[PDB]
Amino acid sequence: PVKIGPWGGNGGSERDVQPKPIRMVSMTVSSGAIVDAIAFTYVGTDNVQHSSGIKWGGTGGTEDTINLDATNYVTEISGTVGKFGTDDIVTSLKIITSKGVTRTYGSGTGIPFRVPVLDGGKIAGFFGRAGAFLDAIGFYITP
Amino acid sequence: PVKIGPWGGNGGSERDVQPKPIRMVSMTVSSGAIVDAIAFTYVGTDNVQHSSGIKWGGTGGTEDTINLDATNYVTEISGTVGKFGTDDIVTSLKIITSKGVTRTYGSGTGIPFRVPVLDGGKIAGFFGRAGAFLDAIGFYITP
Ligand SMILES: CO[C@H]1O[C@H](CO)[C@@H](O)[C@H](O)[C@@H]1O
Ligand SMILES: CO[C@H]1O[C@H](CO)[C@@H](O)[C@H](O)[C@@H]1O
Ligand SMILES: CO[C@H]1O[C@H](CO)[C@@H](O)[C@H](O)[C@@H]1O
Ligand SMILES: CO[C@H]1O[C@H](CO)[C@@H](O)[C@H](O)[C@@H]1O
Repeated sequence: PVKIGPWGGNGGSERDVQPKPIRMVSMTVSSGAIVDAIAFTYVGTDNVQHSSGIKWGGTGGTEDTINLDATNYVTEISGTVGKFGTDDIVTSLKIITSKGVTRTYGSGTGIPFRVPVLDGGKIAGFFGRAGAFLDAIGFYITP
Repeated sequence: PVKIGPWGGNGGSERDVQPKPIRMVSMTVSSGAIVDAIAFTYVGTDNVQHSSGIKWGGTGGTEDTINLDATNYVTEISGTVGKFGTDDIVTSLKIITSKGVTRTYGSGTGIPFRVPVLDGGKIAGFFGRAGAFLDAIGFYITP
């Protein structure tokens, strides 16, 4: 995959997956006022299915899961980076799939970021930073 | 390549290349107060070298060319989208290469965008919108 990002603040602890993802199977976002945590399931470059492990971020918010397949894949993610308390974090995220559904996580504000993937490309997974919340998010993308 | 973006306003006319780029050979940005135009040279998916054609945007600004090769490639582009007159355009662009040189085009402000490419990935080319100026910029990226 291509690896781009992340978007967000410098706090929390680094997060990534080994091996790198080639296809995302599911993703789970934990959120409330802002984005608390993220987790996902993927097929790696080893052609095996993996978990990203325990979620990246705290125990706050509520979980929501998106299940992906050959015709239902993530084509756009956008969001905002702003304060929640003293830290710059991911204060909102919006996920758009190839079947035209939008999910929105968080209700926060700040500086917008947007990654529209065109021509059949798709988000294959995530990396970033997280502590109590999701400080920063980055993407693995396949054409 | 992966195709992502664009970042900018809805004005000007659509711009793209056929065939799609797999490797960027050079890029030329025209700029003054803001970004006036962009052009580049690339190797296509047809494994031939191509021009992007006449520049995308107006006759304003001054040209600056970056020449790329196997060890000197674009690893990050950032910029801002803001007003110049009545239109939202690309008011600044910053290009960073694998040899650690930064070029900055434009002196404008507005909403920032940033695409850091990690792990040896690189910008392979551009698409977007342009009229008198560079209304919007998007990127082709290879891992
Ligand atoms: C403000 O409190 C709410 O938002 C935070 C941040 O999203 C969550 O951790 C918490 O559980 C609540 O839902
Ligand atoms: C509450 O502090 C923790 O959480 C914030 C937000 O995630 C991080 O910035 C910080 O480094 C800690 O990990
Ligand atoms: C404000 O005028 C300057 O900036 C504009 C926009 O970049 C250019 O077109 C022009 O030639 C000048 O350099
Ligand atoms: C001056 O008007 C032209 O240039 C601006 C800026 O590029 C475009 O938005 C617009 O559509 C026209 O093409």
